[PDB]
Amino acid sequence: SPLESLAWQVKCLLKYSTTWKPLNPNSWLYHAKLLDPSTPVHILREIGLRLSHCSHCVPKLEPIPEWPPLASCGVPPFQKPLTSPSRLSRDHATLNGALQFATKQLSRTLSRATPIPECCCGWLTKTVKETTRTEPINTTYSYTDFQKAVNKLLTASL
Amino acid sequence: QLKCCSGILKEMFAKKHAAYAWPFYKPVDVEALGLHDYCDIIKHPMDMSTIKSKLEAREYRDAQEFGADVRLMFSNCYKYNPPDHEVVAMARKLQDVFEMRFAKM
Amino acid sequence: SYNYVVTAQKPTAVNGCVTGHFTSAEDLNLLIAKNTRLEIYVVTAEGLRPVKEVGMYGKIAVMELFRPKGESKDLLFILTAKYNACILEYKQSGESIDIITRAHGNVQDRIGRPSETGIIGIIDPECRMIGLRLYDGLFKVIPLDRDNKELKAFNIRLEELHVIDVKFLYGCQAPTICFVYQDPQGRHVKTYEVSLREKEFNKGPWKQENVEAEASMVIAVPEPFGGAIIIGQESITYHNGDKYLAIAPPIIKQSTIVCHNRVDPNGSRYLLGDMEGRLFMLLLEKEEQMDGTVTLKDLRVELLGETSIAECLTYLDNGVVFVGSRLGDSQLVKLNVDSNEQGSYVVAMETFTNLGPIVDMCVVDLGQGQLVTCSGAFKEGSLRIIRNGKLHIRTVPLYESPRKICYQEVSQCFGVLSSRIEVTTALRPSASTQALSSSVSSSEEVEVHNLLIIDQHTFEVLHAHQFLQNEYALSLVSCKLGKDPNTYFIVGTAMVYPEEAEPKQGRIVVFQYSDGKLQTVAEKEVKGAVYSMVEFNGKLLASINSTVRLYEWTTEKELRTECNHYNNIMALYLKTKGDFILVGDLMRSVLLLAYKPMEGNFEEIARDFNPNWMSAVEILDDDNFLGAENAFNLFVCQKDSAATTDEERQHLQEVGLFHLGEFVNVFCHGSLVMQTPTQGSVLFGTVNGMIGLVTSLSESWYNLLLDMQNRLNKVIKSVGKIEHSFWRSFHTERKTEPATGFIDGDLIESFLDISRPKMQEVVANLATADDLIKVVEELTRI
Amino acid sequence: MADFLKGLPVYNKSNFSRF
Ligand SMILES: *CCS(=O)(=O)Nc1ccc(C2=N[C@@H](CC(=O)OC(C)(C)C)c3nnc(C)n3-c3sc(C)c(C)c32)cc1
Ligand SMILES: [Zn+2]
Repeated sequence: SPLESLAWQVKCLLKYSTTWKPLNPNSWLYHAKLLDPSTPVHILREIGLRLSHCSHCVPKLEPIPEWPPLASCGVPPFQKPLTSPSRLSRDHATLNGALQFATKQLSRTLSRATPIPECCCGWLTKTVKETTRTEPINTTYSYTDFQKAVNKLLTASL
Repeated sequence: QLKCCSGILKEMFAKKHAAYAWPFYKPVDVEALGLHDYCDIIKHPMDMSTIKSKLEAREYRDAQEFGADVRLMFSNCYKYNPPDHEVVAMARKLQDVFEMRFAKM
Repeated sequence: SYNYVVTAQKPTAVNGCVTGHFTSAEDLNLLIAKNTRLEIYVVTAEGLRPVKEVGMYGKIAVMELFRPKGESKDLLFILTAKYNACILEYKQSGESIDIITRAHGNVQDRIGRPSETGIIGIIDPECRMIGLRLYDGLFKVIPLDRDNKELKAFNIRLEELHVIDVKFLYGCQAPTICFVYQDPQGRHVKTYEVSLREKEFNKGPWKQENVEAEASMVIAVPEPFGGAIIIGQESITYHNGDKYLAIAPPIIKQSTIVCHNRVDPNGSRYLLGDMEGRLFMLLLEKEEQMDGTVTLKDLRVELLGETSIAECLTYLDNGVVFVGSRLGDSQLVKLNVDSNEQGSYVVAMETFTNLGPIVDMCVVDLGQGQLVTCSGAFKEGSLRIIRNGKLHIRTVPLYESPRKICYQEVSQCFGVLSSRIEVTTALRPSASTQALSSSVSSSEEVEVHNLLIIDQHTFEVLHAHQFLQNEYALSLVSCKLGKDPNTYFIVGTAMVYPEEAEPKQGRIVVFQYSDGKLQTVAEKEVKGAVYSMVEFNGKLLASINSTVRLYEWTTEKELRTECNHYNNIMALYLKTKGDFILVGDLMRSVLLLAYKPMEGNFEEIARDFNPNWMSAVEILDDDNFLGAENAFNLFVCQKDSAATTDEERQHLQEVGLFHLGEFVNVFCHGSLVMQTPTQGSVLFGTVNGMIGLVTSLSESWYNLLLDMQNRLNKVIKSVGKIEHSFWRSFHTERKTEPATGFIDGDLIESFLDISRPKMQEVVANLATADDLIKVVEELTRI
Repeated sequence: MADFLKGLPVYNKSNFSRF
């Protein structure tokens, strides 16, 4: 798909960036199956959410939690919970329906989790906009523009 | 004569080679590609678009001056980048066409 | 931002209860811990007499009575969730009641991983020390003496990192702990001795023994028996060294026992509450040997009957048992030797209202606002109608879990999402199974989800629609869509399978309830869980997994997709105002979207990029966005007005922070008072049944009330000597900052109750006291 | 009937008598 090709292109250039800060490959988001690393398009998603960012443009981004807190999933990082399933269900029964559903899903998915072993923003913006051969040289793009363009592309393509 | 030179340059712009020719189509922008070293390690910058503009300016005296600029482009790439790198291998690939069709000039 | 937060309804869920002699040597006292509240009752001929109710600047996690040698009456130990430890004494000097802070301190550690099973606080039977299990691998010992006024504790390294439950054993020459822990070899029970002078652990009286896989509770038995009773899932065991005595009664297999209480002072009888609400009595049979020693012969469990789902139990006196519930109403019950002819020996004496958990609520006008909340869970689940009087509450029991509520004024009915547990066969009759008219959707324990149409007047289940197998109903809205004059009940659902991480299926089902009948008007198949739905300018705004989709209602009475937004992890919450949409994420805090009518698509405005585990979101106004997260904190985000660059303009700035101490489940626009220093009114309902109100103040009002906060903090004495600034400080396991842009309305309101000399001291060199009394009264009337 | 509920502890027999 064209979106997959653009994602591949973006990944293959960011693999050279020393200022790029990708999301941790052992993030709970991969473990919870909320991001799919099988298909390259995940990078674009991570760009859209500022889960992967350029440190040159955004030097002071707040860190992304590695594992959800106990209230959020009821599962210690990559460990089976000590608390009995009945007790966890009773605790989750106190949550609003959307949060209850999310928490039960996260518990169920992160119970089976296993650990994963461990600035070109202007040109990436032009690549995502598909305007590498048309934009003037004077045009300058930061990570903000790259994020906006990635979000627009995902909206159009997903 | 330079009509032939233009024909090789168009055959390098041609869509068959663009899978490997695309980095050379325009000057290496330094603010966009984060390459805050080009101006120091490379002194005179050349690209296929500049070569095309110089053909349009008829600034070349002969096919060897065109050869000189297109060589200064490939040289600039072969130099600024580590060997085994991708742009050095799509460079090696693009020089191939240039030579195979220039050798027949 | 400038916000004012005030409690309208104090938390009602009971988190702890103890009995002892705290107010006097002769009084029999019941102490109840409801989150931030501590209530003291005297057991009398007429029942429970409340003598003092106190508020603490913390979330009570440990509450234990102990009597040191030389003390005429019991002292209290309280630990908060923010690790504020205090040894308190009840002091009475004639019509004046004071909770004296004998000792106070903070026992948090700079480094430490909080334990999964939570904070455990135990006291030595001889009151030699207080033990605290706070972190993995650390047992904190606070020596008890008159000179340790600062609670100078010391840590002992605990080899067992995964400790489930720990107690101090009786009849030991040295302070001894017995605890159940988990290792790769299963769950075991172990004992240690504590040496204060050596500051270390020594070998326990009896070596370790393997226990049940789900062994969860430790009960230290008094003399004459000694030893411990381990309670798990399908067995109850007794260990006292060479004495091992296990039983596996089938009656306890059906539900997990969650709480215990010792009835007899000698430990021959225990109360056990399970998750289904069943009350059992554990009986330990005595055997007086000819050697002169008393041993245990057999364990017996008898089904006493049914109570409210018990968080904690406590035998008071004369067969009366207090049952403290967080999932339902608490109750005083009576144990009788003779059954009620129904096989039940338990008879309920009194009910204490609990609103928790408030999973959803709404404000209706049945010009006076009333709150209707989905309270409780399982057999305790109900609807609660709260109105101003102080608060008057009517309970409509459902006997199943309510999940969502929406009012349909044109139909004079409420739509309520409900769930019941079936084994299919229902475990008990409930609202969904006893509807006047019922229908089923066309095209172990299981959750069966229903939409209940409930009369506004009689609060009777008029209709119940049973959704598909494996279908969970998440979102509900009552609205009119497009050009269709009919008002619909719209339900978002999700098919749930263990094979799937994210739901690959879900439905938007549009029903019409008319002429006392329910018909399915339309069904749309989506590719995920419909978490939230909002009526958006005649269109249907829904959140499906990680997407926010705006649908239009066509003339053919079917939903057609207008636009999509994909930049989310898990869009759980949606609120709208005008053309603005507040999208609450699972972890990515709040995002502001603007629908563009001229382009027919969404536009991202600004996202709060501080990771917040959102539980509820609300829009205060076009600029201010209020959110609550799972660490009991409220925040207010603004669009950066001083933003000069695009990057700055993409950021929502957290301008207000406040530690509430409550887990907010729902925000709603509305007031309980009849239709002022403050503008706006947002009610919030929380897990513990606490209901609060957030309003907005100007710069001058906020400044004045913050100065008053400082003066009151200087003047007002805190129970446990906890600083108000420390308590209200925004706090997660990652980040801690002082509260900003939030006025603690409870603190300000407390100014009216202090003595007039204290009032004059507070307002000195501010301004007479009368003007500020008028100010605080105006604040109260909101 | 329930011989195991016969002797429940009494701290003060007046307690809960006038409930
Ligand atoms: C990832 C796509 S790829 O086609 O597989 N490989 C690829 C193509 C072109 C380049 C370019 N490299 C730069 C020097 C460099 O390594 O730049 C960064 C990648 C930004 C670190 C280069 N040297 N000489 C020339 C003409 N280039 C250009 S111009 C241009 C546009 C690009 C992408 C390159 C790297 C990998
Ligand atoms: Zn950048």
